[PDB]
Amino acid sequence: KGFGPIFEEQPINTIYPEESLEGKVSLNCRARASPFPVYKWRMNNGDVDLTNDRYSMVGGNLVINNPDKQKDAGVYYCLASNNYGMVRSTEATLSFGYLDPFPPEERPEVKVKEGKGMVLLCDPPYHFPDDLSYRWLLNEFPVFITMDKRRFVSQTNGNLYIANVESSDRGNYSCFVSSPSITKSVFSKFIPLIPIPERTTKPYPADIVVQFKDIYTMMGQNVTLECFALGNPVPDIRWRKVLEPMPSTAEISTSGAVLKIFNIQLEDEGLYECEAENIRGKDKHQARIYVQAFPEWVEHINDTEVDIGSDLYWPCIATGKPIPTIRWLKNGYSYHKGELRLYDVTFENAGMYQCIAENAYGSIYANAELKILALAPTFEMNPMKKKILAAKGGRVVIECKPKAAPKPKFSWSKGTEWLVNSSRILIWEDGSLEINNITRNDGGIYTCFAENNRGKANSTGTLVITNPTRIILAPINADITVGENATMQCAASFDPALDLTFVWSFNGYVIDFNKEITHIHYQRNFMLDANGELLIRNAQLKHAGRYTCTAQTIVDNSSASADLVVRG
Amino acid sequence: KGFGPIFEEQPINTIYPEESLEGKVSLNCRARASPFPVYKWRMNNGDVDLTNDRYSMVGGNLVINNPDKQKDAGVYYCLASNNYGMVRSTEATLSFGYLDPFPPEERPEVKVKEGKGMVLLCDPPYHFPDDLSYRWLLNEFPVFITMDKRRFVSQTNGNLYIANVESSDRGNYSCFVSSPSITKSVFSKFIPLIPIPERTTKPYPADIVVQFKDIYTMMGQNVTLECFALGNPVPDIRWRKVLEPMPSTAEISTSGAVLKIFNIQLEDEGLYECEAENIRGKDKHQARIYVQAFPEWVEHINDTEVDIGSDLYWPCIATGKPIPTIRWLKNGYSYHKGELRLYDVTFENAGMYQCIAENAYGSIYANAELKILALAPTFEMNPMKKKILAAKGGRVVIECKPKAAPKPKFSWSKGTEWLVNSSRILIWEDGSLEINNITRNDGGIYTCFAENNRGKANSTGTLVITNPTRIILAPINADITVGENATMQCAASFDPALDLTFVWSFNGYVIDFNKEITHIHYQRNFMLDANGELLIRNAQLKHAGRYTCTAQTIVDNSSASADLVVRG
Ligand SMILES: *[C@@H]1O[C@H](CO)[C@@H](O[C@@H]2O[C@H](CO)[C@@H](O[C@@H]3O[C@H](CO[C@H]4O[C@H](CO)[C@@H](O)[C@H](O)[C@@H]4O)[C@@H](O)[C@H](O[C@H]4O[C@H](CO)[C@@H](O)[C@H](O)[C@@H]4O)[C@@H]3O)[C@H](O)[C@H]2NC(C)=O)[C@H](O)[C@H]1NC(C)=O
Ligand SMILES: *[C@@H]1O[C@H](CO)[C@@H](O[C@@H]2O[C@H](CO)[C@@H](O[C@@H]3O[C@H](CO[C@H]4O[C@H](CO)[C@@H](O)[C@H](O)[C@@H]4O)[C@@H](O)[C@H](O[C@H]4O[C@H](CO)[C@@H](O)[C@H](O)[C@@H]4O)[C@@H]3O)[C@H](O)[C@H]2NC(C)=O)[C@H](O)[C@H]1NC(C)=O
Ligand SMILES: *[C@@H]1O[C@H](CO)[C@@H](O[C@@H]2O[C@H](CO)[C@@H](O[C@@H]3O[C@H](CO)[C@@H](O)[C@H](O[C@H]4O[C@H](CO)[C@@H](O)[C@H](O)[C@@H]4O)[C@@H]3O)[C@H](O)[C@H]2NC(C)=O)[C@H](O)[C@H]1NC(C)=O
Ligand SMILES: *[C@@H]1O[C@H](CO)[C@@H](O[C@@H]2O[C@H](CO)[C@@H](O[C@@H]3O[C@H](CO)[C@@H](O)[C@H](O[C@H]4O[C@H](CO)[C@@H](O)[C@H](O)[C@@H]4O)[C@@H]3O)[C@H](O)[C@H]2NC(C)=O)[C@H](O)[C@H]1NC(C)=O
Ligand SMILES: *[C@@H]1O[C@H](CO)[C@@H](O[C@@H]2O[C@H](CO)[C@@H](O)[C@H](O)[C@H]2NC(C)=O)[C@H](O)[C@H]1NC(C)=O
Ligand SMILES: *[C@@H]1O[C@H](CO)[C@@H](O[C@@H]2O[C@H](CO)[C@@H](O)[C@H](O)[C@H]2NC(C)=O)[C@H](O)[C@H]1NC(C)=O
Ligand SMILES: *[C@@H]1O[C@H](CO)[C@@H](O[C@@H]2O[C@H](CO)[C@@H](O)[C@H](O)[C@H]2NC(C)=O)[C@H](O)[C@H]1NC(C)=O
Ligand SMILES: *[C@@H]1O[C@H](CO)[C@@H](O)[C@H](O)[C@H]1NC(C)=O
Ligand SMILES: *[C@@H]1O[C@H](CO)[C@@H](O)[C@H](O)[C@H]1NC(C)=O
Ligand SMILES: *[C@@H]1O[C@H](CO)[C@@H](O)[C@H](O)[C@H]1NC(C)=O
Ligand SMILES: *[C@@H]1O[C@H](CO)[C@@H](O)[C@H](O)[C@H]1NC(C)=O
Ligand SMILES: *[C@@H]1O[C@H](CO)[C@@H](O)[C@H](O)[C@H]1NC(C)=O
Repeated sequence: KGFGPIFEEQPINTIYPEESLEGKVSLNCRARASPFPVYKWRMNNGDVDLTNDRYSMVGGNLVINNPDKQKDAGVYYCLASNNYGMVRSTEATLSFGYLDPFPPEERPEVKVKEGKGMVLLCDPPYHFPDDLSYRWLLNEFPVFITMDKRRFVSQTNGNLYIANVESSDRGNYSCFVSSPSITKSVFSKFIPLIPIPERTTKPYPADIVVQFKDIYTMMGQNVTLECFALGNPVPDIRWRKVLEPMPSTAEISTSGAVLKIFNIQLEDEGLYECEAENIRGKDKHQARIYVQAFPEWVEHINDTEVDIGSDLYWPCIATGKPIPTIRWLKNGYSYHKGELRLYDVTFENAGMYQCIAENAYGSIYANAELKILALAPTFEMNPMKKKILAAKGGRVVIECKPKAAPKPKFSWSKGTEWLVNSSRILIWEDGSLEINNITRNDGGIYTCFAENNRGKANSTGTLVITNPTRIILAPINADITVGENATMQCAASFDPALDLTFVWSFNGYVIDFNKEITHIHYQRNFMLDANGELLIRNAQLKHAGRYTCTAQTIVDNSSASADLVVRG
Repeated sequence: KGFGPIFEEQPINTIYPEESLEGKVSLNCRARASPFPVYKWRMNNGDVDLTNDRYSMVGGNLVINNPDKQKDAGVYYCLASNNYGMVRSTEATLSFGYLDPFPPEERPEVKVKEGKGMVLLCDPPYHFPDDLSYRWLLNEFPVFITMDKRRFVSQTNGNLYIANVESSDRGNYSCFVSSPSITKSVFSKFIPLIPIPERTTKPYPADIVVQFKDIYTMMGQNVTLECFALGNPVPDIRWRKVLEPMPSTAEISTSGAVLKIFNIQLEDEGLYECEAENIRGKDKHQARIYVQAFPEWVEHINDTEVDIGSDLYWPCIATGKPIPTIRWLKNGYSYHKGELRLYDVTFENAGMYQCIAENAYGSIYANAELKILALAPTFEMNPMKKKILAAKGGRVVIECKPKAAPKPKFSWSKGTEWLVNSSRILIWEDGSLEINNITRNDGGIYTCFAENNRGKANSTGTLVITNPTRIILAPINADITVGENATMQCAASFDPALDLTFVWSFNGYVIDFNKEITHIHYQRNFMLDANGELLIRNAQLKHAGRYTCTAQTIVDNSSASADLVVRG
């Protein structure tokens, strides 16, 4: 009677700000067990030395003081152990956020002809996390650039694209890069932009300068595609899917340069086309969108308890767009490559088992405990039935299923005589006893013996035999016209000790007699101790058919059928 | 805009205690209507005078002062009238509870031989409500007789039956009758009972003296059956069904002399047998239990509004164990004999209609209002579609459904020319227009005119015709082995204004492309403006079959199929 280690908290991927006020980085790991568990940690698939005046432990959590990329960056995972086995936590990656300021060198001036679009390169500084948000400031820091059809800011390159340049756009433009992971924002030095005036602005055809390449995205994620063009007449951008309908969860946005898809499905895979139009010309661009899916469990493993010597199959099934591979760990070490199947299970197999399902994109863990039971045969839970009722000429099966672990051997003895396999007497291996073509000499006391490696068990039962239930008078077929009265006769013989009932069925279907419609034309008039007749009034065409009377008792049932024809 | 009278509160059967403290009896009747209703009352199928001083009116409720059996007891019902018709309330019976005290005459003494059962007659006084409860007192009023297997108290006759008489039974016995309806209790004069002692008492066989006759009871009601026998050895009573199982909601009780059935079903109909046993002999008694069911609505009528000249069918359906008869009243007077059906409805038919469903046991009312509408044809709610899309050689139907009462006449005009019934052009009577084998000359502006007895209406619409979508290159049948790559080709021609899609189906079922299983072997590949091919990888036996490519657009769809054979 114990409790294996179960993971409550597992470490997650973490990024530590380089300039954080706190000098400590903590990874969380916590587990439950009946004997208090022991926690261990591993770094880059290698053991981590304890003490050293750097690492510290806080109830299973690993704390590092003044971490340096040259020392701590990498993969950590946690191990929870006890007297019943070990369990491994999900691998967690620890990295450090990096973001330097822009170079303080002055930016050169840029002159642009009015009516000609231009591109401004942000050239962001060095950074470790690539989840950067880009904006642009005008003249002063508090000022920001509004998103229009002429002005576009790429979220990948970080550049600023102006389709049409006018005198109103003149001024100093600076880039602004923010990282939310490290919460650090920096702006570049301002670039003066001067538009040379023109009296006869020249039109330019639409040219797509911001394109979106082939993108692999996961199911359920939010995906954004960018497409932008330049030209003297403000170009219009339209999105469409190739010979297919656009996904329902699609937002073109007001600007028309960004396409957002929420909770992408497997159907959305294919080509997407962005078309830019103006008065002078037009352009088209096609891109590939591939859809993938993280591994998701179908039948995850649960704490299981099995008997000794019994073959065991654990169903571990996961589904993903790329067929995921299945792995099996035992106490934190590789054990199986998929479809774990055990034979002649013993105490050695018991422990903690972990099924991993991993594709090329993600991996999911499932933890469980396998316990082994060793028990002597006992009939306390499912004892033998005191009285069993049987009839002559009918096969009878007596169940003797005890609670035993190693699947013990079964024997049957008729009180003072031992039974063996015979023609009409059969002992199948599940423990029950079969008797065919029964006679009154068969009734008596039967004892079921179960012999096991650990102990033996004996159970007693009594079987009594009664006369079979048969039908003396069967119903006679009849033919009548519409609107006449019909009578169906049924009389049965049974054992007085047993209770007999009569059930009428029409064309293979039992009549319920609980609906008002059936009572109109059908009535049951059971009389005497064995007479069970049926009356039909105001017969109709649909009433004609097969009527079967069944005498039913607790041991067997006997049926006799007849036909009723209705003419007009 | 009017509103007919609708009943909120209806009078119920009432019993008034003869010696009540309050001297007024009130019957409640309430209805709502847009013109405030007028209330009338009827007594014993006859009008009741409003000015009698005894009677008074309180907001539609009828109050009676100092009611007397000879004058006021009987059947009352309420009538709610207005400018739109009359409605009748459910008939309510008003009766007066009656219970006089016992006669003060002394009761003679009764001597009984020990070992012989006896019967004590209550002789209850006159009473109007028959829901009497019987008990018995010994010597003093607070003392009561407990019900045992020897002592039984009938709830119908009210007598006390003693199966075995002993010396302890001597004493004075008085009957006690209570009525819950009037909450009145009275006890009779005491009867002295003296048992003559006997030595070596001889046993007597069991004789059933309390029997239960054939009983008709309604579905869902509570049924009680009484059976009791007498004899020197205290007899045991058992209840059973002849050739069927006893109802689940059956309680035999501790005494064994009363059988209780709760929420009786239609199945409980049949014979019930009571068996009394002792040492000397036994006895059996059979009785018939018949089950009935009150009328219950299936599709009761509701306030309905219909147009003029339209045939009307009123569905009024009720179900009961005895087939209920259906009657139709109009404004409180007989109108129809069942299944009311009206043709060429006019203003005269509008009013208040009452469907009654009554069997031999109960009756159910259903009140409703039938309104008739006369309206000029209008296209405000369902105007003509501004733009209609069609294809060459394809049949097209243009819907012109106005809101008009007498089903007006319809005409169609191509702007300046009137259309008539033709070979390819047919104008059916519902108002829509059908065109077959359409050509480019057919496209244009069509006007639907609706001429009615009351006014006319004109609606305008524009129908544009486009080229049909067909398949230039059809898929080619292919035969391959398992594990091979197959390509199915499909190319279509369509009108550039319309948007075209491609749908692939396998063996008459469209492929969803939303399940991970389909993506394993199927890859849909679309290119250009008309190329839509499909790729099958790692073919299996189950993949072989019929593949159909369907080019689908807003106007029509064109399909082409092919076959794929798999070997190996
Ligand atoms: C034939 O006999 C049966 C059985 O006696 C009657 O049916 C019972 O009627 C009583 C009331 O007359 C019901 O009791 C009520 O139960 C309500 C809750 O119903 C649920 O819970 C009960 C008990 O577990 C279930 O049986 C039932 O199916 C439901 O699941 C309570 O809310 C009621 O309380 C209110 O009314 C009582 C009335 O005395 C007040 O005292 C309370 O203060 C409160 O206002 C009430 O207790 C009972 O549930 C019904 N069924 C059964 C099986 O007992 C038939 O009415 C009766 N028919 C005829 C024609 O005689
Ligand atoms: C221009 O051309 C159009 C198209 O042919 C005509 O529209 C037809 O109008 C006639 C009436 O003049 C319609 O005939 C009637 O149709 C009724 C509805 O039929 C449907 O429902 C029945 C129900 O059983 C179906 O069996 C049937 O297949 C339909 O689905 C019928 O109920 C009518 O039956 C009888 O009614 C009277 C009653 O006395 C008899 O006198 C009749 O002779 C008839 O036996 C009747 O058949 C016809 O249905 C309309 N066409 C279509 C396609 O529905 C226009 O009338 C014609 N002229 C003008 C000016 O528009
Ligand atoms: C956008 O970038 C442009 C870059 O060209 C920038 O233009 C410069 O602005 C400064 C600030 O106004 C200018 O410097 C001034 O020039 C005027 C005209 O010559 C002088 O009168 C000013 O003198 C005052 O300030 C001096 C500061 O030392 C004092 O010493 C003096 O006593 C006066 O108080 C001042 O020198 C500069 O000429 C322009 N142009 C260039 C090429 O630098 C612009 O300001 C930026 N911001 C915008 C446009 O919002
Ligand atoms: C007395 O008679 C009974 C009644 O037959 C007998 O019980 C039988 O035992 C045999 C031996 O195991 C059972 O046969 C097996 O049953 C299991 C469960 O269904 C099957 O999985 C087995 O299939 C394998 O074995 C076959 C060869 O037996 C192979 O050909 C097959 O390809 C499989 O590899 C096998 O069929 C049999 O089912 C029972 N009978 C039952 C359950 O009704 C008993 O052994 C006899 N002797 C005694 C009691 O001393
Ligand atoms: C993708 O965006 C949707 C936006 O709806 C996210 O769904 C939730 O939307 C509600 C809107 O009120 C937000 O309050 C929630 O915070 C959103 N998230 C969740 C988990 O509920 C969705 O989560 C986004 N998915 C990703 C992967 O970013
Ligand atoms: C078929 O039997 C039924 C049931 O008896 C007959 O219906 C009624 O039966 C009662 C029996 O007491 C008679 O009093 C009625 O006169 C019978 N008729 C009706 C209409 O209720 C039924 O009549 C019998 N069949 C025929 C063809 O008469
Ligand atoms: C059928 O075509 C598919 C698609 O071209 C082939 O898939 C290849 O799969 C392997 C393993 O994932 C990739 O490395 C290859 O790149 C895929 N092919 C191409 C062209 O990229 C598949 O092998 C083909 N099978 C047969 C029997 O021809
Ligand atoms: C394990 O328990 C979960 C609890 O919801 C259940 O969904 C799952 O089916 C169980 N495992 C198996 C193999 O049934
Ligand atoms: C059956 O087992 C019980 C133990 O529970 C034992 O007392 C009894 O003697 C056994 N019967 C035999 C061996 O016949
Ligand atoms: C019954 O009444 C009689 C008549 O007065 C009396 O003699 C006798 O004692 C009474 N019995 C009991 C038990 O009080
Ligand atoms: C009639 O109205 C009642 C409610 O008043 C509703 O329960 C019933 O379903 C309605 N039946 C029809 C046919 O509209
Ligand atoms: C349609 O009817 C309206 C009034 O009902 C009228 O003003 C209009 O001129 C009519 N149009 C045609 C085309 O008859």
